[PDB]
Amino acid sequence: STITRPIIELSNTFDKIAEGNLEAEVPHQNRADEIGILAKSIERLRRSLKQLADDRTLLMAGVSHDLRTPLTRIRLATEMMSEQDGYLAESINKDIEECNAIIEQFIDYL
Amino acid sequence: STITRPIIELSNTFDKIAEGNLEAEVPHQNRADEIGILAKSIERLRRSLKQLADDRTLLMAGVSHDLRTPLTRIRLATEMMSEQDGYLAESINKDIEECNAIIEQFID
Repeated sequence: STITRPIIELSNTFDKIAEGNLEAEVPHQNRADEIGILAKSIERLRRSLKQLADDRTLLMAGVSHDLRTPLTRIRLATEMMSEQDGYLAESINKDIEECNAIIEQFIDYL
Repeated sequence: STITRPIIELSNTFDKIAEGNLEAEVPHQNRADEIGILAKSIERLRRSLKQLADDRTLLMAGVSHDLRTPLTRIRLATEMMSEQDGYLAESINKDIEECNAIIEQFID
């Protein structure tokens, strides 16, 4: 059948996938020639990359809350400290705030 | 046709990359036709995947580094807590350990 046009369409599509559009539609998947073989392989790569990305992102979504929990616990603990140790309690609170800043300004974006 | 083999071979290349094999050599880069363009793009992706992996490694390392400083200040601070606040120092130390655990499981 036709060769150069489907090859170009698959190349353009692949460019879209490679640069991060993992939702790009792969054409020519049903072809009974080598163009079809290529298209199926490209679709498999697309699905592979999408799987990687989704797994990683799901994992990432848990990190902020998972750090925030023990940090919050530290705060609760300082709130129980002896009134003689207001200084230490406050110092620790400032460190906690630094950690939270790292979570909000950076980790939340991962 | 004469380009059937190069196309099938590139399909094999795509399949190797999809399987996580980023070390396999991409063939047919040394041509100036459409096949060559595709092959070059595939190679660029392979290299990019490797680079991005490394970049992520260093990224997470940096995150761990940034947290370790204030976390360490807190850990050292607990040593100055009073005897009657010992249960609190222990609780906070355990919290810090939990943070660290989350971080390292994140690293891994």
